[PDB]
Amino acid sequence: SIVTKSIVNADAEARYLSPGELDRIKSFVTSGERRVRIAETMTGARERIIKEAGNQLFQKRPDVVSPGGNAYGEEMTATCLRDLDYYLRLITYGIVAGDVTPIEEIGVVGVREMYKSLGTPIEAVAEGVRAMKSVATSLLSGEDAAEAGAYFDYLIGAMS
Amino acid sequence: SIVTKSIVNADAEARYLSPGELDRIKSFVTSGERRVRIAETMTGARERIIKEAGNQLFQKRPDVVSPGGNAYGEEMTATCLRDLDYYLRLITYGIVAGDVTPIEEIGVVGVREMYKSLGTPIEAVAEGVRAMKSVATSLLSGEDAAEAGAYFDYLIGAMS
Amino acid sequence: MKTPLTEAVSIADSQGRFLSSTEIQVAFGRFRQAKAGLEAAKALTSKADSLISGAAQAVYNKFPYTTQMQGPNYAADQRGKDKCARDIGYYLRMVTYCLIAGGTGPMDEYLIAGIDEINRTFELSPSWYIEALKYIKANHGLSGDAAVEANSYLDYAINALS
Amino acid sequence: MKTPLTEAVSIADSQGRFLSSTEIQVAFGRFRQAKAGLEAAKALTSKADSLISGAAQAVYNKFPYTTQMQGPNYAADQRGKDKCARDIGYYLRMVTYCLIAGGTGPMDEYLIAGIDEINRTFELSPSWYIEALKYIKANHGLSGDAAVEANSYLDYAINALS
Amino acid sequence: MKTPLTEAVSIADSQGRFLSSTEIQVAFGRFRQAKAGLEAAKALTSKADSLISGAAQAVYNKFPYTTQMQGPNYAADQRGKDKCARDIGYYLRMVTYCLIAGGTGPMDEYLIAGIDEINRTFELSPSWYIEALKYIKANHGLSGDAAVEANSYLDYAINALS
Amino acid sequence: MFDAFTKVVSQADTRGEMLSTAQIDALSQMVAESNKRLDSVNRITSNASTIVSNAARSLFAEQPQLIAPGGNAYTSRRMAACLRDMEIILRYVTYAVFAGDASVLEDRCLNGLRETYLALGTPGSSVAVGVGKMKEAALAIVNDPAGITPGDCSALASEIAGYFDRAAAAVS
Amino acid sequence: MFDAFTKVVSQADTRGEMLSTAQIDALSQMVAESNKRLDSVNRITSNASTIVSNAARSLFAEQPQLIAPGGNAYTSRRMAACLRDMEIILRYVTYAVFAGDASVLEDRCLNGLRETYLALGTPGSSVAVGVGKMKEAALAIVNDPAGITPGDCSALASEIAGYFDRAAAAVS
Amino acid sequence: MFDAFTKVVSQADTRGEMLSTAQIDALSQMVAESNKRLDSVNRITSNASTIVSNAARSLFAEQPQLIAPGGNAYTSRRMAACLRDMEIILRYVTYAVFAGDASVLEDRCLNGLRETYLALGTPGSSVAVGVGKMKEAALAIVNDPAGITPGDCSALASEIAGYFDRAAAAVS
Amino acid sequence: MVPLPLLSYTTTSFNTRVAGYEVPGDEQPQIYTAENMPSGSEWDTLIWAAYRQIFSEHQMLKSNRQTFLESQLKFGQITVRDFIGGLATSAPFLERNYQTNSNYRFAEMCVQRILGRDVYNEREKIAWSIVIANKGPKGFIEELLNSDEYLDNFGYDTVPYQRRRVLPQRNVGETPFNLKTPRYNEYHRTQLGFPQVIWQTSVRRFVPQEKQPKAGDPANFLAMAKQVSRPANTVTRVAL
Ligand SMILES: *[C@H](C)[C@H]1/C(=C/c2[nH]c(/C=C3N=C(/C=C4\NC(=O)C(CC)=C4C)C(C)=C\3CCC(=O)O)c(CCC(=O)O)c2C)NC(=O)[C@@H]1C
Ligand SMILES: *[C@H](C)[C@H]1/C(=C/c2[nH]c(/C=C3N=C(/C=C4\NC(=O)C(CC)=C4C)C(C)=C\3CCC(=O)O)c(CCC(=O)O)c2C)NC(=O)[C@@H]1C
Ligand SMILES: *[C@H](C)[C@H]1/C(=C/c2[nH]c(/C=C3N=C(/C=C4\NC(=O)C(CC)=C4C)C(C)=C\3CCC(=O)O)c(CCC(=O)O)c2C)NC(=O)[C@@H]1C
Ligand SMILES: *[C@H](C)[C@H]1/C(=C/c2[nH]c(/C=C3N=C(/C=C4\NC(=O)C(CC)=C4C)C(C)=C\3CCC(=O)O)c(CCC(=O)O)c2C)NC(=O)[C@@H]1C
Ligand SMILES: *[C@H](C)[C@H]1/C(=C/c2[nH]c(/C=C3N=C(/C=C4\NC(=O)C(CC)=C4C)C(C)=C\3CCC(=O)O)c(CCC(=O)O)c2C)NC(=O)[C@@H]1C
Ligand SMILES: CCC1=C(C)/C(=C/C2=NC(=C\c3[nH]c(/C=C4\NC(=O)[C@H](C)[C@H]4CC)c(C)c3CCC(=O)O)/C(CCC(=O)O)=C2C)NC1=O
Ligand SMILES: CCC1=C(C)/C(=C/C2=NC(=C\c3[nH]c(/C=C4\NC(=O)[C@H](C)[C@H]4CC)c(C)c3CCC(=O)O)/C(CCC(=O)O)=C2C)NC1=O
Ligand SMILES: CCC1=C(C)/C(=C/C2=NC(=C\c3[nH]c(/C=C4\NC(=O)[C@H](C)[C@H]4CC)c(C)c3CCC(=O)O)/C(CCC(=O)O)=C2C)NC1=O
Ligand SMILES: CCC1=C(C)/C(=C/C2=NC(=C\c3[nH]c(/C=C4\NC(=O)[C@H](C)[C@H]4CC)c(C)c3CCC(=O)O)/C(CCC(=O)O)=C2C)NC1=O
Ligand SMILES: CCC1=C(C)/C(=C/C2=NC(=C\c3[nH]c(/C=C4\NC(=O)[C@H](C)[C@H]4CC)c(C)c3CCC(=O)O)/C(CCC(=O)O)=C2C)NC1=O
Repeated sequence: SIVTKSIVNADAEARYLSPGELDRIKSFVTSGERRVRIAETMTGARERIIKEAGNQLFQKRPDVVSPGGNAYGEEMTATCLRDLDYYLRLITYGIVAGDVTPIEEIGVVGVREMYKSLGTPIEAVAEGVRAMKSVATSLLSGEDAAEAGAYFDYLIGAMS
Repeated sequence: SIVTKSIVNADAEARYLSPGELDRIKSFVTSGERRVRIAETMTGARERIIKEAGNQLFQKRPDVVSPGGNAYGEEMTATCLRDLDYYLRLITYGIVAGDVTPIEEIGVVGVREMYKSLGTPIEAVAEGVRAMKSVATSLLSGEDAAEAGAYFDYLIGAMS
Repeated sequence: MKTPLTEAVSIADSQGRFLSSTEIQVAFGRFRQAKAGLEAAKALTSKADSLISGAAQAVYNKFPYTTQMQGPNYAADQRGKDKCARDIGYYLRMVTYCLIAGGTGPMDEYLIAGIDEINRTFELSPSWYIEALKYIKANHGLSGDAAVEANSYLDYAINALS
Repeated sequence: MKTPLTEAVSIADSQGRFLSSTEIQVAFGRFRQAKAGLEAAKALTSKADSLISGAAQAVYNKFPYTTQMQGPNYAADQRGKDKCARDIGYYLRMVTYCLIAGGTGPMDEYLIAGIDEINRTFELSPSWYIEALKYIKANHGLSGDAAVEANSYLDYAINALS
Repeated sequence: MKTPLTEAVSIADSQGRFLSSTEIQVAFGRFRQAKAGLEAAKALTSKADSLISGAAQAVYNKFPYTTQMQGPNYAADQRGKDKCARDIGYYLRMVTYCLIAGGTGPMDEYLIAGIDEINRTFELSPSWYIEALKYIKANHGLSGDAAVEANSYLDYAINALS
Repeated sequence: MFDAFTKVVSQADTRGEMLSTAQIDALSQMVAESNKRLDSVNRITSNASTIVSNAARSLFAEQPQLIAPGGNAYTSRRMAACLRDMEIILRYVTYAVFAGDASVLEDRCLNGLRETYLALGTPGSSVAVGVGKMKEAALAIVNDPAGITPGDCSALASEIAGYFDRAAAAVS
Repeated sequence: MFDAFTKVVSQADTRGEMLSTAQIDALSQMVAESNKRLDSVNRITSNASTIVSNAARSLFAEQPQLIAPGGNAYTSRRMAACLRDMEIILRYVTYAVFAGDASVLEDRCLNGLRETYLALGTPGSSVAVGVGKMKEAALAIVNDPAGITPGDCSALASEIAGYFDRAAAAVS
Repeated sequence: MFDAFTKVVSQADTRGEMLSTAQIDALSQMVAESNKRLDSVNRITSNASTIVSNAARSLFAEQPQLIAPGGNAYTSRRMAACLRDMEIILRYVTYAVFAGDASVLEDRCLNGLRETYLALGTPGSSVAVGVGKMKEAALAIVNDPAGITPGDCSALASEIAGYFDRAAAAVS
Repeated sequence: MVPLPLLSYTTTSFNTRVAGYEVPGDEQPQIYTAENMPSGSEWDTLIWAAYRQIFSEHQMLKSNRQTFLESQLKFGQITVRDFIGGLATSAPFLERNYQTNSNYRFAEMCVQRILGRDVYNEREKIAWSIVIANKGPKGFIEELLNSDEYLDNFGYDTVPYQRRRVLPQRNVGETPFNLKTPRYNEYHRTQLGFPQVIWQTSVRRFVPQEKQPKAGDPANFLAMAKQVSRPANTVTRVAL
């Protein structure tokens, strides 16, 4: 969360919480009611966004659908669609968390090793989540979509 | 098994193994080729056993179909056969071990509370394994129904 | 469910008014009816099984072809006789229900409302049920005004059949 | 009177529009139908009397009780046989009328619309007429597409009966 | 979507009955129509671009004022000609769609239903489209019964226009 | 829409058997006390306008916020609708104690009127208190003797107070 | 409410171009086999009352709880409504295989009747099994060539079983 | 369905007192400027067909995807329905600025048409931009002087732009 | 007694309130009118359509048939409107549809069947429910058949139908009212007590997390075969 980093960076110098750090915690909890209402609406529209963003990958990068590519056939593209269900579920974890360290524990911190080991193109994974933001911005009002859209764009440069 | 009941009865006197008792391990191994042929034949029609024997249970016990009893709809009767699939898994676990101690440590040792606290009576599950008993003899031969039927009535004795 | 108190409430509700002396006249009349009708329904409950078997035997007697020809609509096999005498007992139970309820409502809601299309789809002649109801109304063995209104309900079932 | 040209005019009238190519497609199809159907109706007109007697004899054969029991609904006496074979000829004449008209309209207006309540009031089993229509559709002796649509009309009468 | 099979299903559904021989007459007629109409639609697909340009040039020829006066409704500039020939190709594509569908349904749902208010709001004379459809029905170059029913669809569009 | 007799008939049909004897003795006692039940009903019915006027006045003496401007029953039209709602509730109570079953009272009022009073902004508390006061006055009007032969009025006080409490709780 | 031809027309209009040639060869083969589609449709239609009576006959032999008192199809009125529901489903199957598209079957039954059977308390499982048995009997009645020229009904057994499985799954 | 005067009357009745003096001076100034409100309303009304045609003219120049095949306003019938929807919105704007209250515009369009455009698949963004452009052109047509005595129309440009922005935001 | 006016309610956006610039097609409801002097068979189709509209298909039983109302209609003694009023006030309709519903749901059902449209909002159901309570179900049906909305759309001689169910560009319209509003809701279903979700269709532990349906996004697979040419040949590209 946001207090998870703010404890630890205040911990390792044996300091208490300095009031430059508390005011972003006090700003976080008044913004907590907004980010819950963000994090329902992505999960309320969860079924309609997983086949929409996956269809948006398949026109811009159809090479992975093609035989010889990794996501070939209906069965391998079925597990190359959940694979995307986690990365929507992880982003709506971090939206209600305030910070991005739930995604840094589950999503990214070994993903350059395993997608090298699985043979899937990691750049096309970031093309899907870049498509997944642009459909997720359509459902939400823009002043809340600017909040959630930074959590998407964290992950875009994280994969590539 | 015989062997893990052989050794745990030899630690209770802290001696070696009795040589007449070593023949019941040697009789356990040489009579093992026909025992695992029973177990795959129950496994090969485990849905054909269950979808038949479930139907003759409900004509015998109409309380669990007419509303007012314990398990109903699709939402609990599928869980009711989820119990009977576990017990059928225990018998084919018990046949390859030769004894009932895989059924003892897994599936009968706490049965008189986990249905007693869960609202359902005991004796209809004891009528369910009897429903499973009649269709287990009919798939097998004469002597194979005698050995495999010797594990079904152990389930009746611990429950009811 | 055409029972007298229910239809009195329906009249007073559709008129939009309170209850008047008319519904109380309906009520002392209904209690007068029920004061014998409940005991007559108990007596029919007592004689029910023998009446059902006698009606089934009279139906097999007047229509002997139904016992002979092969056909799932006919009671040649045993399951036809089980289902057959089951619907005999159905008719008798609806007669007792209308005797308790005080109106033709229960038979009208449980039997009459679809019986024509059922006998059309299933190749059941309604004359079989007419013969059975005639045997029941001959052999129920009641007496007096209870017997007359029991015969009224059975004749109503007959007229609804054919 | 559900005949194709009549219902095409009804469609164009209820829509409030002129005739389109749809009704002309209906028309070249209807003329294609009538080009064999009129000769098939003439052939049924030729074989009609023997078909009526054969259907009546098959009905007496499958249901022998109707010749035996006394009853004005049954054809035990001679007037029952006259009236009976009269309604056999009625059914066959309606089949020929629907063959000429090109639709199920004439049987739907002359036979079907009240047949259920008539058989209910008169204690006539419709299975007798089903047996007779089955004998007619077995023994009409036509061939080809005319035979298939003749069997279509007779099967329609059977499904309307039971 | 007034196509013959769709409207046959609508008739049988609104009547509440099964399909009869009437709809099968409609069907053998519809297949008779489509057996030439599909090839005629392919031939119109082949000649489509030259027909569109010829219709646009004939429309500019008969109404020369539209090329001259400044106005966004008139095709004086180039964007008027692009949009103009686009709706020429729209009309021709709807003609081919009705040739495939076998009824006036596609033009009735895609063109006709709002064309009057659109030409009212946009200051488009429908006589321009009448001239273009007349040039198309003169110059489509088909022959026989396919040509007659193609002219039928185009004349239907003309009568729907004015 | 059920009687007492149709209730026993539906229960006996759901059982699938004939009516048992003890239910028939219960229905015989019901047929003996059904007139009982309904003389009681008739003296309840004859004073209905006095009952609703005394209930409303007692209520509007008790909660003057409803009469106050901006109150829910303040406007003359709304106040007439208020008295109409109360009279309707009393009428369906009299119907339910006529037929001897609460299913008519349930069917005609209860399932919808709670949501109606929520959607209207009607306070359910005041009309609940008004139905309670109307029921108390109704039993008080029914129970007194004035030229009528002595009878076992009691239980039927039980049933009438049951119907009124069911109405007041379904209103909420 | 779509044909085969109107389906190709709507797809070609959404594409915005003319109809491609391979779709026209497909529609030519459809026009060649559309009568073939039809022969099964007419022999399916002529035996419809026998189909629904045999389907209910096997279903109520199979699940006697529906005939049992308290069952959903127990009452004579409800049993007639049951046969009416089945006959309606068979009729819309015949309509969909007439027009050659499942959109009529979707439009007329599917989207509402699942919620209808939930709200009514109708068990969707029994009517699903009944539609499955009715469809099995319908293909079994259609596939037998009695007094019919020798042809190929392969793909149309495919299509009819598709329509019946769509109906049975939309019922659930 | 409220006026300005009925709005003050409903507020004064919810207060429960008479109308205060400052509200009466405000309503006197409203009665002085109500003609001012509406001569412009008349110059807004007289050019309505030009307004909706120029609005659709700029909108379909701006978003050619709607005119493109497969677009929401592509079909001739749908395009006529599009112009009808726009003309309806302009008419209810003129009604609301006639009565001087936004409650008529709310009542007649707003609460349902957002859900209607969601259910239809209509893009709310394009019609929102079209109502915004139509409102900009409407104030631009209203504000110019061509033979009319000069006056300060500052609060009525304020009110008309308020009504148009309320319509565009309720559409979304 | 001063007549209490109908309670005011707000209108919603519906397809029936706008002008339809539509060409007649297969989705248009068949209009059954008595104005065209119907043949003896057309009278039976009109009567059948009126029963289907007011009762639903499942309630077209021989026992529910109003033979006296049908003979009055066929003789021209009553209008099609009066026939619809007679059906909606009939004993079988009140027993099956009025007694099994609340006044709110009965009002919604009558608006859908008689006016051929949906209810605008919950407040319209409340506004009609008080008419049912004050005048009974008969006086409510008469007030609905006397509405300007009924007269303007159907007159005296037309059988009511579901108005504008399908839009001309959509293969899927609104749900038919007979499927949307069945005879009774969940509330009366719970009062009747019993349904026996008799039989299963088992399977042994097999799901947890899979979105199987690729369905629509695929597929292209046009494919291509690629040739070979020299690397040295400036194909690679040299800026400057
Ligand atoms: C079915 C023949 C009988 C029956 C079954 C029933 N069970 C439940 C709930 C549970 N059943 C189990 C059963 C087992 N758990 C085990 O660990 C083992 C050994 C491996 C067995 C055999 C358990 C744990 C539960 C709790 C739920 C779960 O599995 O997660 C129900 C539902 C009860 C409810 O109220 O929901 C039913 C109906 N009951 C009967 O009536 C039949 C006699
Ligand atoms: C050249 C043929 C003549 C001409 C045409 C013209 N039309 C428009 C504008 C529109 N035309 C349509 C017509 C259709 N749209 C459809 O979807 C279909 C069926 C598939 C038809 C027939 C519509 C809806 C418009 C308005 C859309 C738009 O404005 O682009 C123009 C452009 C003029 C304009 O701004 O409105 C032109 C030039 N005009 C001529 O001068 C020729 C005689
Ligand atoms: C027998 C297969 C199963 C069954 C049937 C059943 N259905 C009903 C009641 C209704 N069924 C419908 C269904 C439709 N109406 C339509 O208009 C259409 C499409 C055109 C369909 C599919 C509706 C609306 C009702 C309620 C209104 C009515 O008259 O019929 C019942 C009766 C329920 C009742 O209480 O009357 C029955 C018995 N139910 C079963 O038990 C079988 C599983
Ligand atoms: C299908 C399960 C079986 C089958 C059918 C089959 N039919 C044909 C051809 C024709 N069938 C008809 C039938 C009719 N035409 C009509 O107008 C009517 C009245 C409504 C009927 C009943 C006709 C006329 C044809 C073609 C023309 C003709 O026969 O004169 C074929 C082959 C030809 C074709 O594809 O149409 C087949 C195969 N054959 C089987 O083996 C199946 C078991
Ligand atoms: C053009 C600005 C945008 C657009 C318009 C559009 N609307 C429709 C269809 C409907 N619009 C309504 C809206 C109303 N109906 C009302 O009664 C009122 C208030 C009094 C409003 C605001 C309704 C009910 C419909 C559907 C029924 C109908 O005939 O019109 C369409 C057509 C959709 C169709 O499939 O026919 C269009 C094109 N859509 C756009 O593309 C622009 C963004
Ligand atoms: C409670 C009111 C009620 C009635 C009346 C009722 C009748 C009824 N009788 C039926 C069948 C039957 N009805 C009969 C009856 C007879 N056939 C004969 O030959 C004899 C003359 C007569 C014996 C009385 C038989 C044998 C069947 C089974 C035939 C069948 O498959 O449909 C069926 C079809 C159900 C089934 O197939 O099992 C119904 C619904 N159901 C009801 O719920
Ligand atoms: C044009 C279409 C048409 C049909 C179908 C028709 C049938 C018809 N058959 C009738 C009687 C009859 N129907 C039958 C028929 C039979 N009974 C049997 O036993 C045989 C199995 C079968 C011989 C086919 C008989 C014998 C009567 C006279 C019985 C009677 O008094 O009602 C009656 C009553 C009239 C009367 O009593 O004379 C009608 C209306 N009428 C029509 O106008
Ligand atoms: C047959 C069963 C039935 C019931 C129960 C029913 C209630 C009902 N009460 C209503 C209004 C009302 N009901 C009340 C009653 C009250 N509000 C209060 O302040 C008090 C707490 C309470 C007096 C006891 C009032 C004041 C209104 C008027 C609301 C309004 O007109 O704005 C309305 C709105 C439409 C209208 O009256 O004219 C309905 C539908 N309608 C029915 O058809
Ligand atoms: C609709 C017109 C009408 C009325 C009004 C009516 C009333 C009525 N009440 C009766 C009895 C009675 N009514 C009561 C009522 C009561 N006794 C008490 O002490 C209680 C306080 C009170 C009930 C709250 C009693 C106790 C009887 C005794 C007889 C019986 O059980 O019916 C009887 C029996 C027959 C008779 O009295 O001649 C009649 C007539 N009958 C009618 O036809
Ligand atoms: C229903 C038929 C009808 C109309 C149309 C009408 C209009 C009208 N507008 C007037 C005034 C006026 N109208 C305006 C309007 C404006 N000035 C601006 O600069 C703004 C841009 C614009 C408002 C947006 C102004 C400023 C006046 C000055 C006089 C006054 O306050 O009424 C007057 C005063 C009397 C007169 O002019 O003879 C008339 C008659 N009177 C009628 O009986």
